[PDB]
Order: sequence, then C-alpha cells, then structure tokens
Amino acid sequence: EDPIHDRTSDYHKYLKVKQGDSDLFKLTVSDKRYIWYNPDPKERDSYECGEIVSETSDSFTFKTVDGQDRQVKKDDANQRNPIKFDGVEDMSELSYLNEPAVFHNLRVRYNQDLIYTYSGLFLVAVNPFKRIPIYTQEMVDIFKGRRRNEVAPHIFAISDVAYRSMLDDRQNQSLLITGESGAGKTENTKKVIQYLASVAGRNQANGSGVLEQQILQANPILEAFGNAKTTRNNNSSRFGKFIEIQFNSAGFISGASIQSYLLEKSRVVFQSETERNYHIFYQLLAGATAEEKKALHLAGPESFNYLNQSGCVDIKGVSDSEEFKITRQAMDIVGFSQEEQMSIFKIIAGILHLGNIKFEKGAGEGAVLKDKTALNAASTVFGVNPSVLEKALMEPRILAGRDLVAQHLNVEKSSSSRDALVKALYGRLFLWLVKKINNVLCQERKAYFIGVLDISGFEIFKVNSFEQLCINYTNEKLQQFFNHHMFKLEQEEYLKEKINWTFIDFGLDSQATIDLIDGRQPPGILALLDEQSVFPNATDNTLITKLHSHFSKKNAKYEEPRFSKTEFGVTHYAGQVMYEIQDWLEKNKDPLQQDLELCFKDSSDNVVTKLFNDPNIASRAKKGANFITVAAQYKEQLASLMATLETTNPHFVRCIIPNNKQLPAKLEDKVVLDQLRCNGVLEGIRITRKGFPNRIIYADFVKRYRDAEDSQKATDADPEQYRFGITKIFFRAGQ
Ligand SMILES: Oc1ccc(/C=C/c2cc(O)cc(O)c2)cc1
Ligand SMILES: [Mg+2]
Repeated sequence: EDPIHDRTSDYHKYLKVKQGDSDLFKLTVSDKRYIWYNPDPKERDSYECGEIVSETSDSFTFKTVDGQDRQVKKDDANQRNPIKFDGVEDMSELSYLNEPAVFHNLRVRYNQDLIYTYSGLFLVAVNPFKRIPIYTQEMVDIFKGRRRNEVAPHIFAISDVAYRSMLDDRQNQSLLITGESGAGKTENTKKVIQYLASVAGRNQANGSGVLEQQILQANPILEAFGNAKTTRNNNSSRFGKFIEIQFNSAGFISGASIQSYLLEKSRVVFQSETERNYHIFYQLLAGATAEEKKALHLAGPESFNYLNQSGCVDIKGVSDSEEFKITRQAMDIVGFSQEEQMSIFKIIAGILHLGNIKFEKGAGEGAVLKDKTALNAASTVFGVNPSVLEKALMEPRILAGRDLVAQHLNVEKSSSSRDALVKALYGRLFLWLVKKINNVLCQERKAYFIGVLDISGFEIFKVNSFEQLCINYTNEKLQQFFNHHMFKLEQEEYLKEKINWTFIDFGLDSQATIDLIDGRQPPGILALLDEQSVFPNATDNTLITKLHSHFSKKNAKYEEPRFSKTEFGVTHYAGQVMYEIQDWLEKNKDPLQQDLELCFKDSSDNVVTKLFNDPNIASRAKKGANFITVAAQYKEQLASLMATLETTNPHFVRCIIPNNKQLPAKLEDKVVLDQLRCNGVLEGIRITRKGFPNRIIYADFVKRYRDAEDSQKATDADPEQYRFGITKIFFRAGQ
C-alpha cells in the first residue's frame, strides 16, 4: 500500500538505493579495511581504493591498484567507510568524514540517479543533466507532511519542512539555493514553487487553482526575457530573483511577489562567441505568424546584428517556435491583454531594428545615417518620430553650464548611445513585466511567507566584466551567509549558553573578499569605482590605476597582474577571477541621452510611453548632485535582501554541477570536489556531528510532548548526548 514501504513503487525505483545482491552482501560483511589514496601525488582529487594490509601505532600500509605497497601516517589517512554506508541518505552518519569519502557517497547515489543527498542539516543536489521522473504529482503527494527522516532526500522534502516550520513556529522561512552557473538552482527553485503551490494550494475548484496557476506561469515569462545561452548553461538566468510565496494565517497560499535583480542588459547588444541573446528574441522570429512578421518587419535572426554575431542562433533540443507558444500561454494565464502582448513584441522587434542602424562618418568627424531603413522600421513599431529619433541619436542636446549645446557624435559615440537606448528599453520592459506580474499575484496582505532565492550563479568567462563582478560578489555574500549561520551564529549560541564548548575555527570566511569589494572605510573596489564615476576626468585607465594603488600588494585577495595593465584579480571563495576594466565607468554611470528619453515619451504606444513616463520605472534616484550609480543601487538592494533573509529561518540547498560539459552520467571528481570544498560542505557536516543542533529554554521545556522551570531532573534516561546552558538545554544529534 504505502509507496515508501512498497519496493515496487516509482518512489522506491527512483528515490531509494537499489537492493544489493548476495555478492555485494559478501563484500559488505568482509573484515578487510580500505583507504582512499592518490595514485598520483599531483592529482590530489583523483582517488583509488587500497586495502590496508598492516599497521603500526601511527601508520597504515596498503596495497595500491597496481600492486605496490604504500605507507601513510594515520593522521593523514583518508579511510574508506564500511561499504554498508555507500549510498547513505544523510552523510552525517558516515563513520569517516573526509573528502574522498564524501565524494564517493555522492558518486554511488549519482550512479543510480539519486541526485539528492543530505549533508547534515542541508541538502545537496548534483545536476543530472537528464530527465528523472521524480517530480510528478504522485511524488508530491508522498512527501506531504512527512518528517525529513521518514522519507528519502528530495527538494520536496526540504520544501515541506520549511512549510511545517512556518506553521509550527509562526516564523517566516527562506530557501537559499546556492551553486555556480549551471549547477541546478533554477530547476530546483521551480520545484520548490511547484511543491508549495500544490501542498498549500486551494483544494477546491478551477478558480481555487487560478492564483497557484498564475504563480507557476510567471516563470516561463521571466525566463523567456531573462534567460539566455552562455558557454556554461543553455538556460542561464541573467537576472537574480527572490520569490516570496505568501500564506494566510490558515497556512494557505494567499499570493506571491517577485523581486528581480541585476539584469544583464549588455547581453541585448553583445554576446560572446557561441552564446545567444535572450531566448525571447529567437522565440519571436521563429514562432511569429506571417502576419505579425509583416507588421513587425521581422526576418531571420541572421538578418540582425544583435543576433548574428555569436555564430549561434539555436539551442540543441530546444524549439524556439514551440517555446514562443509556451511564453504566450503564460502571458494569457497571468493576465497580459492581447494589446499589451503586441506592444511587448513591438518593443522586442523595435530593439532588433535599432541594432541594424549603421552609423557612418560624414564630411567631418560627426556621424550620419545614409540608409534609414532600420531607423524607420524601428520608429514605426515603437511609434515615434524617426526624424526626432535620428537627431536624438547623433545630435543629442546637453547643457554646458546653463547653455543648450547640440552635440554631433561620431560613429563610435552614436553607436554607443543607440546601444544605451536599447539596453534602457529592454531593462525597463523587464521591470515592467515583473511589475505587472506582481500586481496580479499580490491580492492580499500575507500572514507569512517562504522566500526562495535564485540568483545568477558564480561564473568565470575568458572576459569578465562589471556584470561578473556583481554576480560573483553576490555569490560570495550568499556563501558568507551560509558560513554565518552554520558556524558563527551556531557557536556564539554555545558561548552564550556556556555549555562547555571550545570554539572551533572552521577556516571558512569570505569577509576579506567581501570587504575588498564593498567596503567603505577604507574604500573597496565599488567605492573607488563610484568615486571615479563622478570625477569629470576619469578614464578606464585612471580607474584601474586607482584600484592598483589602493590594493596592489596591500590586500591579500587582490592581485595586480604582471601580464596585463587593464585587469585585476579578486580571490573569491570559488576561485580567483580576473576582471577586465574596459567600460566600467560607463556601465556604472549607465548614461542615456535625455533627448532619447524625450523622443520616446511621445511614443504612441501605451507600453512604450509607460516605460519612459512611469517614475518607478523611468526615474532614477538623483541622490546627491549625481544620479545613483549601478554599484550603489545594487549594493543597496543586496543589503536590503540580506536584512530580509535575516528575519527568516534559512534552509540551504547546495547545487553541485558534475562537470563543465553539461553532460549526464559524467561525474568529474576534480570539478565536484572543488565545489564541495569552497561550499564548506564537509565543515557543515562536522559542525553538525560535533555540535548540539537542537535546544530549548528550560522554563519552556516542560514536555511539549510538573511546572517549576528547571528542566529539573526531567532526566528521561545520556550525560554525553546533551548539555545545560545558562537558559536552555542542548542535544547532541538525535532526539
Ligand atoms: O547534452 C548537451 C547539451 C548542450 C551542451 C552544450 C554545448 C555547448 C555549446 C556551445 O556553443 C558552447 C558551450 O560552452 C557548450 C552539451 C551537452
Ligand atoms: Mg539559473
């Protein structure tokens, strides 16, 4: 009957370790012992299993695979766990906690498509890069109300636990999913949403499934405009997002809210070789009707500068035409009128035409526009005067004191201004899409919420710019948040309760890297960038000179390379990254000629006019004598997010990428181990084994299962499996 106890169910077939045979049983009852060793001293992440054949008071002697005998100190020995542990669902149960042992367990499970594994109090998820039938409604129904220890590891399980904690403690919760680019953060986020929507959805009729349905449909919309193919992930999220799933006092979903972060606007006008622009561009050109393509003056992606420079217009296994159908159905369900949808595609189309405008040098240094085909097509779909747009692009007016001076930009500046317009149009459209979605989703004051964080993951490319710094900085802060909660706060609690705990230094601390980036006193990188950003004579060169001056040979996480004069390295928790300074000032200032804004404010299109008239979308905090910079704006939004997260009970999911080829069944030890190390996975397990997880105040420990407030002799007979703090009683591991 009960699926979890029926070895024939899909639950058992796809979520539990397969039954071993009599031969494995023989090996499982063996008295022989083993160690994980490095056949090649250089490759410390490549292990083999060797049998221990002898030992001394302080060393082991084992046989290698080839046959030679090696000796090693017992203090430096990585013993292999009894194979009965191979596949264990919670690695905190492992007898030997060492790198090769932890990797091996994950490998055994991975080899039989068990991608989820507990690592103490948090979940580990290794990307399978293939479909596994463990997310059906049947699967959802099984974890409902189950205790973590009662069911197999699963993203649904941690989701249910956060949900039960929210109701039992009446405290907001948060699901923080970490991982480098392509690790699986977005897929797992969708699953947390799917699970919450179902488990706490309105179990009534179609209507009672409208909200929940609009919640799930918000994703396809955002991904179509916010995701793109990069060299690390075919569906890379180019924006971060904190999703608030709201519940009423009864525990029913009452709504949801989405906060988007740092959209990579630059991708609209530039893409590295083999990458793509945002999905939506390809979806429109491939899935639009002949009518629409005529009205929008559309054509093949190869006919557009913004889509024909990477050498890639399609993704293997993806039908852009079919995806366009999915995107449109999601807009319908969410609530985008047909008039609004057309305006949206007009903007997308307009952007493409703007990209085809070719500026040329005129008689003098000023640029001219010989062929006006693209300019006119763009103006047509946007609903603006082409004559005004042309002038705003090549001859924008600015102030020179108080005097009004018409400029005449050369080819390079005209092209940049046109790109600025494009990026502003895309960025504002995205914010608008998010805004519209939220108004529909937010229809009542929440009583509680479970926040799901899904940011752009840690990434390194051949060329890393300001966008990568912001992305990696964010990932660095998320890691410190894990370190803060798993180690710092945990031990501080022991210290305050005085339960005879000697402080342990786990060696995980990204504060130095974080300060190097966002520090104010002394000023970090972002601070010096802002300073240069308002200095009238600053250049990309003065900026990097400034950076080297403040940090070269002075900050341990910074490096001035000897092989370049335009790059600087930052040692992140996930590895050192070299950043190219080109365009940082312009990207931080994020300029846009006012004449361009004036031109579009007069747009005949309802959507376009709102992108330039709505102050919440078109206005910019002019805090000071200058507009707030991207750096100051983002640093601010991030500090706000972190403050919010601190008011919740956090649940961590560490996504792990198996390799860098987006291939299934190919778990690479070096790639996986690097992530396990920088994520602090083993340290997190150790703190859980050597620590005291649960703890309750004495006075309020009167059998939640007399009343004097002393936990007095409430000894329910182990003196080692607990302690007594100044105001609480702690517990070793199992209750
Ligand atoms: O099954 C698979 C599906 C997709 C891929 C991605 C390949 C790929 C293609 C590129 O142009 C650049 C890149 O960095 C990676 C690999 C395996
Ligand atoms: Mg993602």
